[PDB]
Amino acid sequence: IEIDVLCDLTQRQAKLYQVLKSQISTNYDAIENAATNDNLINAVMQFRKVCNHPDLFERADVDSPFSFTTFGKTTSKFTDLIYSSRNPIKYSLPRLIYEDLILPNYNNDVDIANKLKNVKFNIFNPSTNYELCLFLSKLTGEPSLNEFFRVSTTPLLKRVIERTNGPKNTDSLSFKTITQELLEVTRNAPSEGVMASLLNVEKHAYEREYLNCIQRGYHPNVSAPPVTIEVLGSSHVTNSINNELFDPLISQALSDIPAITQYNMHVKKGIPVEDFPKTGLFPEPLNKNFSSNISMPSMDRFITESAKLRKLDELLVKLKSEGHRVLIYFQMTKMMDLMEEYLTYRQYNHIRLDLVHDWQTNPEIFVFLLSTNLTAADTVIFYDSDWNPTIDSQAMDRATRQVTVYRLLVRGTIEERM
Amino acid sequence: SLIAAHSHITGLGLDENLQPRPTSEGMVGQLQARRAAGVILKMVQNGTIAGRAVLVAGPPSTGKTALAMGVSQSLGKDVPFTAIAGSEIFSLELSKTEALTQAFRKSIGIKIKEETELIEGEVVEIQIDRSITGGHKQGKLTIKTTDMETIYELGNKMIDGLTKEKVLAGDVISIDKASGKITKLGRSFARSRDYDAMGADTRFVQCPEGELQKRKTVVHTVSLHEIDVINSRTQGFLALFTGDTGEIRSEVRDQINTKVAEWKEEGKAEIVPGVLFIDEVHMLDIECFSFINRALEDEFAPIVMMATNRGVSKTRGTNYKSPHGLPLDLLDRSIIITTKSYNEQEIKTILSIRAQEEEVELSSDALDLLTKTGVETSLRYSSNLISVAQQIAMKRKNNTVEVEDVKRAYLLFLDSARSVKYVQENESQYIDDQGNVQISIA
Amino acid sequence: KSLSLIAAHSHITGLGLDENLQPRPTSEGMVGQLQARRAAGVILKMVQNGTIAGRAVLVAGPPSTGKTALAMGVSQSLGKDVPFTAIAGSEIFSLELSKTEALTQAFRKSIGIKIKEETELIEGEVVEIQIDRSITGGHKQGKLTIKTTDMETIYELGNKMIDGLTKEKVLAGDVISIDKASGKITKLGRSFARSRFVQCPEGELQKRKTVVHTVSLHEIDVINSRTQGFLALFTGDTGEIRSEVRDQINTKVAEWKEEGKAEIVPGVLFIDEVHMLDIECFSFINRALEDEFAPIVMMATNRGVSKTRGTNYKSPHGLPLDLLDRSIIITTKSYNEQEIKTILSIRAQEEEVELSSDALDLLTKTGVETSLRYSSNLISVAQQIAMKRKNNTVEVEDVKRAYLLFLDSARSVKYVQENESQYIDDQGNVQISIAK
Amino acid sequence: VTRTAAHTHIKGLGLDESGVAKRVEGGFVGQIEAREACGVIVDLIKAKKMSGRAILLAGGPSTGKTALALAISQELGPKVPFCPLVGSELYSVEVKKTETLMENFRRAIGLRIKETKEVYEGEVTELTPEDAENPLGGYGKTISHVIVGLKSAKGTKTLRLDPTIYESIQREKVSIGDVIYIEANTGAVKRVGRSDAYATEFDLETEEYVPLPKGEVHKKKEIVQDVTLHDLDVANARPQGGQDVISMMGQLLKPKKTEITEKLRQEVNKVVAKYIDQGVAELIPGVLFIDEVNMLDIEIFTYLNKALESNIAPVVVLASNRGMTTVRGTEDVISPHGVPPDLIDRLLIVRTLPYDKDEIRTIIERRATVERLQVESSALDLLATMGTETSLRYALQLLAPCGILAQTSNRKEIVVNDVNEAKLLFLDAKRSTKILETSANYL
Amino acid sequence: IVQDVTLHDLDVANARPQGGQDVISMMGQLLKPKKTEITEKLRQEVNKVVAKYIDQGVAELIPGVLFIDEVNMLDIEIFTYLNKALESNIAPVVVLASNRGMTTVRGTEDV
Amino acid sequence: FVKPRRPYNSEGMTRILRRYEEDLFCTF
Ligand SMILES: Nc1ncnc2c1ncn2[C@@H]1O[C@H](COP(=O)(O)OP(=O)(O)O)[C@@H](O)[C@H]1O
Ligand SMILES: Nc1ncnc2c1ncn2[C@@H]1O[C@H](COP(=O)(O)OP(=O)(O)O)[C@@H](O)[C@H]1O
Ligand SMILES: Nc1ncnc2c1ncn2[C@@H]1O[C@H](COP(=O)(O)OP(=O)(O)O)[C@@H](O)[C@H]1O
Repeated sequence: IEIDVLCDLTQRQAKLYQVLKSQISTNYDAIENAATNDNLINAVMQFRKVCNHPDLFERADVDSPFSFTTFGKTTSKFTDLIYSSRNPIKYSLPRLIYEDLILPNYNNDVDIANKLKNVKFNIFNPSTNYELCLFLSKLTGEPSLNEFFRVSTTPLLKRVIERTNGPKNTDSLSFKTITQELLEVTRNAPSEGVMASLLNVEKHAYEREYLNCIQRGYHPNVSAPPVTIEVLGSSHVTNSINNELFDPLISQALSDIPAITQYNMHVKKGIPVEDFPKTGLFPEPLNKNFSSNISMPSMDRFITESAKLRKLDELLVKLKSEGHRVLIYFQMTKMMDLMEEYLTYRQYNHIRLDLVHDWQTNPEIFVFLLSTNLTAADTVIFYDSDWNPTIDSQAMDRATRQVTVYRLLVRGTIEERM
Repeated sequence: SLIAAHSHITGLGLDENLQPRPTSEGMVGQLQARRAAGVILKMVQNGTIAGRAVLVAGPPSTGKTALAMGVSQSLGKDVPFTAIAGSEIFSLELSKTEALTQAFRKSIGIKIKEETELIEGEVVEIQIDRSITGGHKQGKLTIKTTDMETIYELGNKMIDGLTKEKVLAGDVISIDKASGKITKLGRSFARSRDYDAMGADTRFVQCPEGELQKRKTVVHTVSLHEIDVINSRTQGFLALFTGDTGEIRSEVRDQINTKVAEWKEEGKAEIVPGVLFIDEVHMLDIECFSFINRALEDEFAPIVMMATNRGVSKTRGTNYKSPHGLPLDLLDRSIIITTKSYNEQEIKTILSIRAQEEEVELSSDALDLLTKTGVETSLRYSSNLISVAQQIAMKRKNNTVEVEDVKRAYLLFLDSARSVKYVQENESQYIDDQGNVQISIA
Repeated sequence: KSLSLIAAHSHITGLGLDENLQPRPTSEGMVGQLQARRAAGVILKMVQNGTIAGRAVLVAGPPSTGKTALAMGVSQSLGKDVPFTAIAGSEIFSLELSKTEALTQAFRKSIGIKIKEETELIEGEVVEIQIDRSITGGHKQGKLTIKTTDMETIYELGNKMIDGLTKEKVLAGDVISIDKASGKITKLGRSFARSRFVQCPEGELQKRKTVVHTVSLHEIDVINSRTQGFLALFTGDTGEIRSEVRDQINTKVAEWKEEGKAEIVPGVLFIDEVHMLDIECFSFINRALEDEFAPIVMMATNRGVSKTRGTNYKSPHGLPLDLLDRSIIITTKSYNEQEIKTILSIRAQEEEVELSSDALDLLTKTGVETSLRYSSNLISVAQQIAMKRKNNTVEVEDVKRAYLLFLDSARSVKYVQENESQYIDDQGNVQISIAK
Repeated sequence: VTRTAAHTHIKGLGLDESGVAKRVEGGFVGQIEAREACGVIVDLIKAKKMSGRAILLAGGPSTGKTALALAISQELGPKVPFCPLVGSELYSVEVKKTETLMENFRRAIGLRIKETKEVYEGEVTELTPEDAENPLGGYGKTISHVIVGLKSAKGTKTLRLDPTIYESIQREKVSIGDVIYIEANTGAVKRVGRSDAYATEFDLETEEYVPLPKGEVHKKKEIVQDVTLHDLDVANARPQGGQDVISMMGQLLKPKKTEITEKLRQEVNKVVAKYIDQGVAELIPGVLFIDEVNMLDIEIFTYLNKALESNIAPVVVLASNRGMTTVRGTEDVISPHGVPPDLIDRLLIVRTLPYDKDEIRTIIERRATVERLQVESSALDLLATMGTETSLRYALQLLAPCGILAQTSNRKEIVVNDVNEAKLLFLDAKRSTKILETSANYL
Repeated sequence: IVQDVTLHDLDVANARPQGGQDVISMMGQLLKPKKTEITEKLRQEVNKVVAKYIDQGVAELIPGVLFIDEVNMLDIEIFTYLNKALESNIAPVVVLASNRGMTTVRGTEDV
Repeated sequence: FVKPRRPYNSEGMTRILRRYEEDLFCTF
């Protein structure tokens, strides 16, 4: 009763198989011949390591982008973890260009020209151009005539952040479009309304195609912070760069306040809600899985990445249902440790090579791990199958019930020719 | 719905031995092209091979797009059928190769297996804890059936779906755990004290019995382009609707291909290829043909079907004339289906089927005169005259089209050939190619 | 530093010239072309003197006769701290910049400003760090013991230096550099105590080092234009910088030169295949050379009496006569057998290929018959044929094998004209079938 | 079972240890001298010493040039970067074509870096922020520090954080009872999922439940990364991956190709050289393949003559099917293979010869057994005669309609009558052209 | 209340994101409203929800007239798209007017 | 044995209670 099981190579297994084939520069015939005969033994050791499980050649770990950073690292009742990520590329700037081009001093006219261009010759100034402001307020409906001067002299992101939907007067030239009228009705509207359902195509398409349980397929290769500009001998440059890189208004806008801090500010300090800094302006990700570029190792890919381990996982269910006692045979101890941790993940009753009579007396133990008298075994399994009859004969010798052997084989490798 | 040009074609009209019937599924005649299209249909249904180019060639008004819609209707649901014309590739924000790549990737369906859990019951208590500004939300939901009771924990999306279509402690809801859907089925408690700010007249449903939580396997088909657009940037799901997918990088596509092969290896997903149909394929540049010649050799390539009505004419982007308007490299890797002109009985059967589709009753002699004018002129003109003759007969208050109605319709509305004849005797009235026209009548 | 495999001009380290500007027969990787090398040496002394501005020099000749080699010799003879910009003619036809704006940016990348400044820094090996914190951490006190090979000191620290030492975690035995005025601390590495590795610093702890900067005028133009930051120098989105900020930068640079805070270091712009520009670009180049802040433009072309782009007439060198009237012309000449063999031997020495004498004669003969580049291409593909048979020296049979396997211009042309029905012609006609 | 598309019966060049090409090996039939030349090119790429070496594969249609390109790619292996490209792909509406060519040039270069990572990880036990003195002061944040307590197997660590890390922590939406993972290199936080130490069956958010992480909370681990130089250039041109505002908003803006400057590429080269000099990184040069190079115009060719002379350029393989044709972008220049003579002098040309009847017959044999089909001998002779009469590709594609027509008659074997029926149903270029010439109204 | 809208209004209302608190939406509200390529997917979902509520009796579809004047100015690519787009289920009637006689079609040299 | 439920912490947060007979809304 000899049964042979064939399983096709996986994608990662074929990848390191092709890497090992291309590494030794096309001498696969002698590799196969003197692998069948049993230096070159260290060459074929990697081949059987890849054919057993891909973690022996290279252990899978956390999948993250490459960090293109120079940060504060350790060379080895609390600890401080402070943000210190920088860029390896440095742009060096002399002090003279800063002090004579960007900073005001007594011998240059930065602030004078700034005032002349931005306040005095601004055409939205009500001190000189009141008629244009009155015309624009009849056009737009703004209750204040200084709104246009304020809008024309502030940056765009700040204008997005502190924008408040204040009331405007009816007697003006501004309108409500039918698109905006359709938008405003269905803001809080429930389901099963006709207008609400005609205006909610995207959410129905989201919930129909199950998009909150999909997995992320792409992550970037390199992640890199902005290029660090240094100026030797200037605290002003450092303060300006820290203000630009970590602007408190936009950083608060893209985050939120903790709830207990909101309680302490509203009640214990008497700050009204309208005086809170504006928060919660970051867009929501598609899923929970789409929020970061770091993927953790999972114990579902570990089974599938080896064809032998996947086929043995499928084969073990039937032997568990039929209630036998299975013997698994090996050639190395690294795969012994890997199968031990796999079995503890699956929580099967197993023992590892005073144990003999414990194996015969107790029928609760299911898998025995052995390395190349156990009369209580019913099924013996060759994982690293070798067709030397000297080892196979004694392995079946140490094994009243029906005895079935199983050999796990991989198509298109050294073992298939073996 | 409304009546279109190919509303009468539902299938290809073939037997179990891929043999065409003379009159089946709205298709009459064209036996060899229908048999070849059935072979292409079985080739798509097997799903074994990739990147085959099929060319459909013939004179105008022969049944090219009719064959394409027959293939699409016999292809069934959940298999993608992308139909584009030749002029949609030219875009101001996408290159021609990027547009063709997206058209290739829209025709490959990924069918994903998903394990979900369903919860239906009566709501007993809802507790919602929010922050002062209202950003952070958390809470608990107490749901019950006849036999069971379980206090759950809610997160932000659940409270957002609970506040929308408000449930009020006695409504019966159904929760889908993987799609995140809250569906209100009715109300069973019949609360006496109702502070009526609303005009709700909610249904009286029974309280459900049995298990509160039930597992269910679902399947849904997604396209390769949709996965690429979702994974390209932060808000790509919007760009699936606005078309703001500007030149997706190649690295995204390599990682998506590797992950799709990985999902096939675990049995989570499978690849369902389809048909890309390019109508009027002579309206493509030589660069598009050079891209298609090497895009047909990929693992993820659909079956490309092209339709052409053109002879030995000039290839666009070049200065030479080629057969079918296509260069010989593209014609080397394509198999050509040739479609032939019609007899008079096929024209009569076409007109009878198109009259039956429009729910318009025709007399015998009206059918013979429409057949005669569809033989002398083109078939599409005689098909267009039917609704006009029906409205003319409806003006006289009788529900049958006679010879007088179709004669009036022929007199009122002109052909192509009569228009050429009328223009050629009155060339002074119309503006010529040199810009000269006599407007004065004397 | 400066990772590089092997390039085609990797053997040229400069112009081989004496103190009287006379060319040696072989020096610094350059053989032959004595008059062209003398003219390029005069142009190099013209650049080094720096008293003249905006003069155009054209290098013209037959293909594969040492023109880009002459440009590389000039660029290597200039060395560092002098700007050398090399663009092709097709690099200015952009979608977000106009042609004259791209040419202006290329012109202004070739002029530098030299500024010398002194900054005081502290570098040494950390011996012991003591930091005391309170219950709430409001006030922190600390001491730092640091040393060199000549002195040791102890420093009382303030709060912000304590915060800058806690961030960027510094332990004992680390070599650090501290800038007091900016608060920037960089870990150079770890010292020689195994129990990256650098040596302990020597000399004074407190040192003043003078650093020489060289900033191009394009960089000051991008920085002074407030519409974009310095990140456009790396990302490449400047987007048609206005002229007015260029006048302010020019006036400020003249003021800094008069006051003595800076000096102008002019450089060289090299345009290769200059015949591929348009007539508008030539008209702009005609007037961009008459500015005080203009570099010396070296242009290379190989065409002769061809069509000027954007026009419908033909001109010498592909350039209009107004541009040729503003230029002095260096002419390169075709090579001899001895110069071809010397170039092949230098190239083979640079690729670490050992050649026999007879293989060198066969390569010289097939270089005279066909091309210099073809023999230089065969000289490195014959080494793999030699190493396939497990020998070191490349012999005649390997050269014959490489000549048989890889074709040149004339043999491929002959095979195309003798088998023209198997290829696709100008009319799009081909015959792919074998029979009939 | 498996899917095939015009390839995948080719597994390599099929050479010996001496470089001699066997006649029928590796899925290749014939083309012996071309296979030997491509093997020498493969050894030259493996030597890792030269830059900017260009070859051209010249031949007619259906002669085995793309097959040779994928054979070179399979001989070099998955470690060496291979960048396939059609000549129509260089024409982008976002950036100029010169930048697209240089982007592909940098994409054909590999780099293997051994990078160390500082990792804090564990299950969140406490989450307590401490408040600032004046929250509405304009300058400064609402909080000062946040105390996070992490526990793991044989360990418990208490962390005091700056606000910038805690913004990322709360952007990942952590809670008490969550297993998190903090990267100290960039400040990135990954929330793994709920801990299994509490109950599982009381949620509604399809979450995944992870055990307590092994080892200490603070770790240093080594990760081998495989990047290209284009990835470094793109990541530095449009910065993301920092917690500062400009990288924080770079993720939300719509991406766009820009013209990367030479200064950024020089600085990236300097950083990579400093990595290589410390024994951390290793350079893997690769191959760029440009199929249908006759679709390029004179500007991209003229830029190729400058981009080939760099000291970091890859090996670029070109392919053409042109006789003595005019180059695009010109009016009177006529050159071999549609490639201008200033570039041909820098190439090494490899000829690719047509086939014979026996080679066509055995190519049909391997394409039949790869597609899992069984053919009679007489049908094989008829298919070979068709392949000589019309085209090899037409005889190659007609196999699957023959298989469908054989399966529809409850049969496995392909016979002569199936090939004749597929002859009648499907046409080739010559028969369709003959119908076009003798036709009434432009058929 | 009876409210009358066209199908293009439904398309452009569904395409743009609704009232949201993210910086992208309010950032784009203050910028130039650039036209964008609305996909066939969105039009298909709009068509099926419109048909679903028409089958309930709530909605009614009113087809209309699209009038193009001087159709000789159209290129042959737009004519090819008209050939494709007249095959739709939801298409209106289209009226064209021309005054030319025998004239070359724009975009071609010999027709 | 039965695993303990996850700790619930709602400090400084409003509450909305919805029962059969009465709805509350606790505010600060
Ligand atoms: N065999 C057929 N069965 C059903 N309808 C047909 C058939 N042949 C033509 N028609 C009708 O004739 C019209 C022309 O079809 P079309 O595909 O446009 O022809 P062509 O391939 O020449 O462009 C279509 O509206 C179609 O409804
Ligand atoms: N005088 C010379 N000395 C050394 N090498 C030379 C000389 N002339 C040409 N070469 C070499 O010949 C090769 C091709 O010449 P190149 O300068 O590219 O031709 P062109 O003058 O057309 O640019 C280059 O690699 C170059 O190094
Ligand atoms: N020497 C060969 N051995 C086996 N199959 C070949 C050979 N040459 C070509 N083929 C097959 O012929 C088809 C056309 O070859 P391909 O190389 O793609 O075209 P071209 O020669 O024009 O580049 C391919 O599908 C390929 O599988």
